[PDB]
Amino acid sequence: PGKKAPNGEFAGRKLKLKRKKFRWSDIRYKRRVLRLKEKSDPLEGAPQ
Amino acid sequence: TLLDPLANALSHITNSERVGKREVYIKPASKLIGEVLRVMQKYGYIGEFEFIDDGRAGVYRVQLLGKINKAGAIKPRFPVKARDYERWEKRFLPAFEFGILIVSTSQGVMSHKEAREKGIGGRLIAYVY
Amino acid sequence: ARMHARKRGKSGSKRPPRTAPPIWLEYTVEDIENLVVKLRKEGYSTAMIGTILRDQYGIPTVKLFRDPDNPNRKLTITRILEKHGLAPEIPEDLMFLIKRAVNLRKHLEQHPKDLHSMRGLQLIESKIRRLVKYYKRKGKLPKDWRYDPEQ
Amino acid sequence: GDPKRQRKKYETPPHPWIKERLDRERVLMDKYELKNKKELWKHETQLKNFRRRARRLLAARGKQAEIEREQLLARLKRLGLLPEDAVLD
Amino acid sequence: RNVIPMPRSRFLRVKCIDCGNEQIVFSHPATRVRCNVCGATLVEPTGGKGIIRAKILEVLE
Amino acid sequence: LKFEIPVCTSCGREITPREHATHFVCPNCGEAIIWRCETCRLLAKPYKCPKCGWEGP
Amino acid sequence: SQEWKEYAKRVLDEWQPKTKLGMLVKEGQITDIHEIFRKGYQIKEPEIIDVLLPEVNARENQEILDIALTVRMTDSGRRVRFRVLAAVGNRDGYVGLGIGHGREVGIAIRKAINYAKLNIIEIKRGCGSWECRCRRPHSVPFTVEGKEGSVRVKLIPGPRGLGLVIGDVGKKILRLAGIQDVWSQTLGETRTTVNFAKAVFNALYNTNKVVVTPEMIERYGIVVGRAMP
Amino acid sequence: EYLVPLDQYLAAGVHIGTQQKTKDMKKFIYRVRQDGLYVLDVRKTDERLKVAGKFLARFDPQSILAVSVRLYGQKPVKKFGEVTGARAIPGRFLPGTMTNPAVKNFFEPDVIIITDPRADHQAMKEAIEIGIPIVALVDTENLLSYVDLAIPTNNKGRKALALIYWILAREILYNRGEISSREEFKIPVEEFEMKI
RNA sequence: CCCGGGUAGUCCUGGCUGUAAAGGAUGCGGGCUAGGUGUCGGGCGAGCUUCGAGCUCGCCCGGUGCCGUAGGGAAGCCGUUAA
RNA sequence: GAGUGGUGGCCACUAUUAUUGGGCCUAAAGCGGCCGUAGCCGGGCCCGUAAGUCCCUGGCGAAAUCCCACGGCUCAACCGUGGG
Ligand SMILES: [Mg+2]
Ligand SMILES: [Mg+2]
Ligand SMILES: [Mg+2]
Ligand SMILES: [Mg+2]
Ligand SMILES: [Mg+2]
Ligand SMILES: [Mg+2]
Ligand SMILES: [Mg+2]
Ligand SMILES: [Mg+2]
Ligand SMILES: [Mg+2]
Ligand SMILES: [Mg+2]
Ligand SMILES: [Mg+2]
Ligand SMILES: [Mg+2]
Ligand SMILES: [Mg+2]
Ligand SMILES: [Mg+2]
Ligand SMILES: [Mg+2]
Ligand SMILES: [Mg+2]
Ligand SMILES: [Mg+2]
Ligand SMILES: [Mg+2]
Ligand SMILES: [Mg+2]
Ligand SMILES: [Zn+2]
Ligand SMILES: [Zn+2]
Ligand SMILES: [Zn+2]
Ligand SMILES: [Zn+2]
Repeated sequence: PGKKAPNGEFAGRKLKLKRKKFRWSDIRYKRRVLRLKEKSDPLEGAPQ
Repeated sequence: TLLDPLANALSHITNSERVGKREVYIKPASKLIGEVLRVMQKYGYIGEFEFIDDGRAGVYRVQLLGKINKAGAIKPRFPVKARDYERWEKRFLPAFEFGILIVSTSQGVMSHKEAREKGIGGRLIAYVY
Repeated sequence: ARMHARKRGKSGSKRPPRTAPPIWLEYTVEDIENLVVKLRKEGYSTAMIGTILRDQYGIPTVKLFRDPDNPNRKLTITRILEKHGLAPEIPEDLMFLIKRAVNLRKHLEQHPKDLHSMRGLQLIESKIRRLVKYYKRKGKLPKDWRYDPEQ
Repeated sequence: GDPKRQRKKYETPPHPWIKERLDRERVLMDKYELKNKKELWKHETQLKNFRRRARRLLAARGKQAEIEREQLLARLKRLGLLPEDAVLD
Repeated sequence: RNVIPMPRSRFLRVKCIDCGNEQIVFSHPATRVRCNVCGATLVEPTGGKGIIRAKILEVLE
Repeated sequence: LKFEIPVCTSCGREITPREHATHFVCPNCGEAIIWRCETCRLLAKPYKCPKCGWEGP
Repeated sequence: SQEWKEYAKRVLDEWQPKTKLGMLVKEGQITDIHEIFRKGYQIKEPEIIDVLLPEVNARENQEILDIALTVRMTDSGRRVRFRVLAAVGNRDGYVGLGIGHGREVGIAIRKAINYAKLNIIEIKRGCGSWECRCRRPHSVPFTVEGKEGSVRVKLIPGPRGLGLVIGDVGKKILRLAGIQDVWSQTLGETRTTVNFAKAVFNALYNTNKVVVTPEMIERYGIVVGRAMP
Repeated sequence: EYLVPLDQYLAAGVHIGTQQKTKDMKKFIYRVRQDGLYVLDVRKTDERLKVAGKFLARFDPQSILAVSVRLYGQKPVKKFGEVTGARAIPGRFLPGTMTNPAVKNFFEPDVIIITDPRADHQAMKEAIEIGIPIVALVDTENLLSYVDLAIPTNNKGRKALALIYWILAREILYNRGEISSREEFKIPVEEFEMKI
């Protein structure tokens, strides 16, 4: 594996896309954004 | 392919000074490399240097003194305003006046201390300490 | 490295740095241009003409004389031929690659199962397309010119 | 967004049960006869604020910075914490 | 040092055995070098340095 | 007053507290003191006396 | 300080040196702690440091960093062994770190304290922080790095009165060397106490490896060894 | 001119190297013969011998140590120690002789002489750790790593080693003043070498 | 599993399928950072020779192996064919 | 300490989302291999331009909220006059 990419000055779009793409591999992020706990909680988000 | 002559020169210098070489040859020369060498010599980081002509781009011959902890190029070349030098110093240097950042301005290539004195900004291109 | 094979051969010419033509060279510019025109009319390629001039007449490259008409530039073989109207219509390396490709296309008609020689054809045509793109950009070829193998 | 909410004026320890810190604070509490820890913590916060202002102004330059520098020195030596010839250091 | 490249080939001033003509030729030819007057062979090409069949007079700088 | 830290004869860098350096009088003249740091000794770097000019290991 | 003078006098008379450096120190040809560094000597007798730096024996100048017990397996059961990690210093400019082993805890502690004296080093102190430019030796004079095992340590100069912003092992080691304020950053597994301690020790040793000019000594207030007011 | 006639140097075989070479020994190599064997320069050997004679004469006589693991070098170092008063260890070097104070023959010298850096690797390794100057005899095959004064010679032959140590002992004696002239030194070269 | 038999298949011609521990378990281009020693292709120099497109030694470029200094690494190990 | 505990949420811890600043031989991870379109990254010198970039100066980005000094409620929390 070579140097981390992209590093160019005018390559912001691809860099933002890369970070957005690999954030979905994070299980904490995916469950909050898709609201997976809310869909199956018998308490419906209540504390009691 | 070759993409950046200035990065090659600085990585070559920092590789050579770690094994105690006394001189180096910078193979693709350019005016920008000459300016960086002049600024480095003014502050005592290198000895004398000279230009040698082949039919190609030319070569630089440099004398080392064992006074460089580290030297490198900055990519990309970030713009910097005349009152923002402190954070780049904290990013690249080890103490509050230890070493120099080398800045390209519309009045020439100079160290960041001279540029801060004149009150102008520019582009960061290298660091040496 | 090599464009497709990624090998790293280094062999080539090692030209000394000189500005003025050597003292022992006695030809003037008129003689050299006469010689170049004569050799071209014998039918040699541009790369071959310089080889003959170096080998037999003792003339290291003609890129040692200033262009008599335009002082801004030095003299080259293609420029000398342009001054007389004998310069090639298509750039030579493109022509050589096209010639190599045509001969290989008739080999592959009688040998359809020669799959290793076919990859060579594909690489040759990739080189041709790179070259035609470069020449279109610089204006050495018309905008309509196209490489079609059936031509 | 949200309207303003009034915030506490003191800071609590990052770990509640550290032996050395407990010993030091007990010594201070007994000597000066304070009612509870938060009282002590209140004063600690004051000190830190002063320090945080001095660290910021040593590294600043311009016209407003000098005004704030002399204001800090004047406020400190009006309270009786510094001699009348003290410097920012 | 060897920072500047220097060629290992030389230009030679030779004398034809038959015609007596004097010429300047290259030491590493890629073609057959022949006399400019009579047409006899002077240097034969090889993989590297060429085989000289004429009398060598001088090695040019 | 303070004390001065010795400096390598070949490279000019200071000697660290626990490195395998060495020092000795000049073999040829015996009037100057040669210091060699660990890196110079490992790499067989030459040295040169400041008084007589005799050089090298 | 007065007690340690007569302690050093007492040790000096009843000591029979076995090495060359010991012979030099016994004869009085070497009189200060700084004269045994930077010339390639070997240090094999613990009495040298006792005579030259008597205050490393004070209870407040020694620290037991950790105690572990490790097992070797045999057909007749498990054989237990103790490992002790310890450090000493003079709280001014000198510090040492050592490991000792033994069949019981007391033997291991004694050997660990003994080896820490043989591994003594001297460091450089100063002030190099952007928001404190006071020229007094209360911190490191510039950013330094060290490593051991998987642990990487970076030490950063801090303002006066800040404290030691580092884990506890680093706190003790830096306190014994005479440093009051620092920031830090780490990578790796810091719960492995031996590697953490060694990494901090290496970072301190590397202050001698940075090239400096005479202007910088004046600017950062750099002091080598004893502060000496 | 020379410490001995060059005929003597060549007759002892001082100039005979081996099949291999190293980059750092090339300042001493003279030429290479047609069968792949390298030859040493004889004038460099003489000059370095004179310098080494001047250098060792300033040390206290009983603080010099000379070692030789090789069998052909054991007799010359023993005779050299007998003449000059230095300690000599021929044969196996016991590990810890210079690093373990509990060993019976513990001894810390001021300068060491190595007959062959490759064969005497234990002694060199221990000498690096106590920070003393190292003087060694080097062949075309050796490295100059951690050598402070090098004397280029054949360090494998019998007569060669005998002659080298004979000359060095005479130089030490003359420089430190125990004989008033080089000629007064009446001890034959044959007394220095191993017989049969 | 071992022994005696045995269909598809393995082979050729024209097509489809697109899979392997398809592993150097190591994506590709460029600059730089000690040495030592084998072997394959080309070139240069010197010495032999039964005159061979032959043999031995040395140097330059490009492939292909081993041991190893600085450095790297959790270690095994890698180390100008870099990890 | 007039408070002190339990449950659920967000930030920190976390360099477990990494521009600053992570990894991919053996631990998760280099497409079975290669050719090439957009995109990103691109050798040396001379002349021009002034789009990016840097400096100076006009018109704007409400009030409240944030930081500092001084003044009014016993001090403070709060509120006023000024500077940011
Ligand atoms: Mg709303
Ligand atoms: Mg058993
Ligand atoms: Mg390690
Ligand atoms: Mg069967
Ligand atoms: Mg396979
Ligand atoms: Mg060959
Ligand atoms: Mg190779
Ligand atoms: Mg290896
Ligand atoms: Mg957590
Ligand atoms: Mg990770
Ligand atoms: Mg693959
Ligand atoms: Mg794979
Ligand atoms: Mg491609
Ligand atoms: Mg460019
Ligand atoms: Mg503009
Ligand atoms: Mg507003
Ligand atoms: Mg009032
Ligand atoms: Mg008030
Ligand atoms: Mg208000
Ligand atoms: Zn003729
Ligand atoms: Zn050195
Ligand atoms: Zn001298
Ligand atoms: Zn300070």
